[PDB]
Amino acid sequence: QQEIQQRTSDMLTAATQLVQDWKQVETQVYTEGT
Amino acid sequence: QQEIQQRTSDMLTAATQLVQDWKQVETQVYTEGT
Amino acid sequence: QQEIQQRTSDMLTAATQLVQDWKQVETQVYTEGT
Amino acid sequence: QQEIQQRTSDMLTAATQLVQDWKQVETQVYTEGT
Amino acid sequence: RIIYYIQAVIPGRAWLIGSNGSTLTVREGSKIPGYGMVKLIDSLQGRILTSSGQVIKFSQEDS
Amino acid sequence: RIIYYIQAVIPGRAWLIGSNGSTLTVREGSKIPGYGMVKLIDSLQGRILTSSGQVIKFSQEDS
Amino acid sequence: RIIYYIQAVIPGRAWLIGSNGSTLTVREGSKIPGYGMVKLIDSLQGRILTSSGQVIKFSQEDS
Amino acid sequence: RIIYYIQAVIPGRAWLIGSNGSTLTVREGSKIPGYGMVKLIDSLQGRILTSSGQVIKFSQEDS
Amino acid sequence: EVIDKKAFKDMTRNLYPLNPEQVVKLKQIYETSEYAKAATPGTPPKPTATSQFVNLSPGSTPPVIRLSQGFVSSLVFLDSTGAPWPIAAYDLGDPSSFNIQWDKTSNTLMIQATKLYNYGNLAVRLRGLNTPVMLTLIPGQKAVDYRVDLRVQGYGPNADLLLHVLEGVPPPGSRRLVVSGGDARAWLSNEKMYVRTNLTILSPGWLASMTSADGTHAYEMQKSPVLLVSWHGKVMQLKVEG
Amino acid sequence: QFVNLSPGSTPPVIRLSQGFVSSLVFLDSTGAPWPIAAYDLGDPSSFNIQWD
Repeated sequence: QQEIQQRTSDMLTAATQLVQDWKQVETQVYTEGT
Repeated sequence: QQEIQQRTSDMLTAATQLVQDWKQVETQVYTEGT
Repeated sequence: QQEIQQRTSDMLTAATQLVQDWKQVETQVYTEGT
Repeated sequence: QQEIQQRTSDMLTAATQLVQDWKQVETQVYTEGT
Repeated sequence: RIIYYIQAVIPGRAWLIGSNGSTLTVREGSKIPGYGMVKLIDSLQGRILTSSGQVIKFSQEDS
Repeated sequence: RIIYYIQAVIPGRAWLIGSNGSTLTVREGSKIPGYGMVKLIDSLQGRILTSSGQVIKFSQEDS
Repeated sequence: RIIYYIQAVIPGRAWLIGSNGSTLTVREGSKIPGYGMVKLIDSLQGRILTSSGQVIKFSQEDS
Repeated sequence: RIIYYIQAVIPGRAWLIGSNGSTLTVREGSKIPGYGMVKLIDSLQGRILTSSGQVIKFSQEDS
Repeated sequence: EVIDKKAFKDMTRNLYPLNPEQVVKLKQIYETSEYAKAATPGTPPKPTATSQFVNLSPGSTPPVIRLSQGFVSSLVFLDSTGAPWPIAAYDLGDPSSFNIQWDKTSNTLMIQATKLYNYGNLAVRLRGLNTPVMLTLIPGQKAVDYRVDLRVQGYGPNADLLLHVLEGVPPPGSRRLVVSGGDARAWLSNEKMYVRTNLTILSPGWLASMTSADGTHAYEMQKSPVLLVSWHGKVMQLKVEG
Repeated sequence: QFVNLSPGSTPPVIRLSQGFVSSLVFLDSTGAPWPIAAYDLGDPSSFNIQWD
């Protein structure tokens, strides 16, 4: 039961790891030719 | 007992901020054209 | 009993975020062509 | 009877601020148009 | 009879546009032609009450 | 006759527009023509007292 | 008769497009022509309920 | 009859083409002519389960 | 085995200390607080427009202008005949409470107040008008005057009532009448019947009439209790009161 | 809506929303377009304007 806190901290780091991957996204780029 | 004075203090801070926000008023702007 | 404080302080931090999140509003762009 | 001390403090701040509020006076402004 | 509709509603002043389209502003204590006297203004939920008992709302379609 | 309507009023001085439209600037101590003596002037509550006991308020159509 | 379908659905206001191509939007309280009176709007699961027991969902090809 | 072959296998959507070349994209709750409706969608092995009891798959050569 | 589920649930509680229902409720509370902040005590003044003729008599009562804090008011000045009168110069006192916006050649000015209950005075001088014009301004009255038109006693740099009758503005001194059986406007101001409609009058006959571009007719005539109106090729009769 | 400049008339009221564009193009009594000279806005702290 003492391992839960460690078992909680690691996934919390994992959780915040994914959300910054969830939120962040780059916009489009447009190319033009003549 | 102490809750009275604590909430007095925080309410006073909030009210001072609110009245300060009420105090200032900006000016009008002219916009010409040709 | 005392667990309320931490369970209240954390959401307070997020609460400050959310009101700030709704606080800001950008401005429209006067896009023009030729 | 100690209430005079806080009565001294709070009223003093307002009054000292208050007196000059009626004191300062701005001047005219002349606008010429052609 | 001419029916007025709530156009702009804020505490104190309430804007009413009539059936003919005439737009005016009113207070709490005031006389409303065709209805009587404004006996109550409810800025919340947009309900206006007249001393004759009529209830004044917005245009149902235009809302 | 002619009825004076309040147009501008503050403590000290009161500006009243008559039914004819004439503007009259008066104070507490002043004899109102055709009504008597101004008994009391109150900028708020829309109340003006005449020596004859008359109560005078702001113009209705302009509120 | 004319059948309506959901086109733009958010909490509060809902957009309905009829079989004739007429597109509009309504709220919870509004008399829907042809169907009756809207009694419940759910942005989830794409359900719109009418007082006449009529249920509108998105089109099978348009959802 | 007409035989359909799946094209894009993803959760949610599924693109497919028929023997005649007819092309479509279907969701979990969707209607497929001649096969009833898609009762269950599996991203594994590219299988689509229809209410007709059929398991639409990718063509052996067209894979 | 349920160790993983317990860890996941406590981690979720740490990550999101607020339920979506709590989020919605607190957002609503914030919106209501914003409404309370924006709420204004008393009642807002009535937006009004006014027109008045300034008397330049030595004993004349100086004109007074109603104002309100943080609002824009327009002041336009024409001559007695109503011709526009461009302004030459102006002078302001107590500049902090009142900000003046003024184009170089316009006869109209825009002014906004800054304080609540501090009255002031203003001075104006026109292009040809030698005598300066002085006015007083009082803020925060029961009504807010957005537009104020002022007539000057003298002739302006340039130089009608029936036109304004056609437009819809009544001449001063008008008293209402009663017209029955027809949709026409009838007014009496100086014992002259001013009748506005879109149809044509046949039997009484007018001495002066005006027309608009949109197709509105306004005749001025003497008092006649009965009228004959022709429209759509047919002529009918109606009657009035007084 | 038709605007009348008589002293007893009422100013035109325009409904707005935060973050939403409100449009106003000036047309005469006949409805034909009519160019604008200039304008003046009180308290731009609550409103944003774009004009040519």
